[PDB]
Amino acid sequence: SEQLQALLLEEVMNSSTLSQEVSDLVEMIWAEALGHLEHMLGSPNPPSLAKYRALRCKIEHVEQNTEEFLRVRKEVLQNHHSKSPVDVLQIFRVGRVNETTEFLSKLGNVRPLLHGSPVQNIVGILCRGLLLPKVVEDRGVQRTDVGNLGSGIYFSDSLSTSIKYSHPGETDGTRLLLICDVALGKCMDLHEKDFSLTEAPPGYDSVHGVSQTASVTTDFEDDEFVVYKTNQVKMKYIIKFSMPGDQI
Ligand SMILES: NC(=O)C1=CN([C@@H]2O[C@H](COP(=O)(O)OP(=O)(O)OC[C@H]3O[C@@H](n4cnc5c(N)ncnc54)[C@H](O)[C@@H]3O)[C@@H](O)[C@H]2O)C=CC1
Repeated sequence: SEQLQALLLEEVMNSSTLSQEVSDLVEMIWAEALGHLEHMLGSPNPPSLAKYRALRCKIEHVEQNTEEFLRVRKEVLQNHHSKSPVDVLQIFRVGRVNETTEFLSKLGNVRPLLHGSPVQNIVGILCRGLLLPKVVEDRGVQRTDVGNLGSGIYFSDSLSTSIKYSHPGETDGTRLLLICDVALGKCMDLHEKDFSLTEAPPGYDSVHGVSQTASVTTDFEDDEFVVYKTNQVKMKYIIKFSMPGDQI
């Protein structure tokens, strides 16, 4: 029978929908989340198509010599005011199933921004999107429960800032940050902390903590961009990078 032969070929055609670089990434962030849960509680290579399908998130490797790679690499490094050595390893286009249709692009002032996260959050971030934190209300609100601009989703325009939240993973020591389209809308500039915010001030859609300078002192070392609605955010790229300062 040739119906037998046709189904084995269809298996091959299904498996190849996952590239090698994306399959590697899926296993690493999956290894990192499992390794982290295991550690909380004590205790080439075949395709990991089941793990990738469970992310419900499309991931395409962008090749190191293409126009897209060199441009997006450039944009990531554009505001690296630390001048600390960074090796942009890999770049991935990312697409969540519902993110593209719920995005509030019509607010205007859409900017691409950086969001750093530890590696063990990445599987959850790809499956669910960036989520709002839970607001504290039954006990006193503490500064370990709240960003310095309240209960929102935090971005920066600077790779120097993102490096403070993209910690090296225990698996392979590399760092991940996200590049997101953020619908900033009417963006209010702030020079002082405000832990109590749960939405942008009246008439504004987002908030900007202005980074301190010699002329203008502020409460913010870094530039922070904060939105308070998950649909003001659309993930676009995953960036894998490393820092040699990190070795030895
Ligand atoms: N996160 C950043 O890249 C930046 C953070 N900041 C600074 O950091 C503070 C806020 O730190 P954050 O870690 O951003 O916020 P946070 O203290 O509210 O922590 C929430 C964490 O949950 C993660 N997360 C969000 N949705 C998730 C999901 N669906 N699954 C799994 N994990 C998910 C985020 O990556 C984030 O690290 C601010 O006070 C400011 O000083 C400001 C600029 C950029």
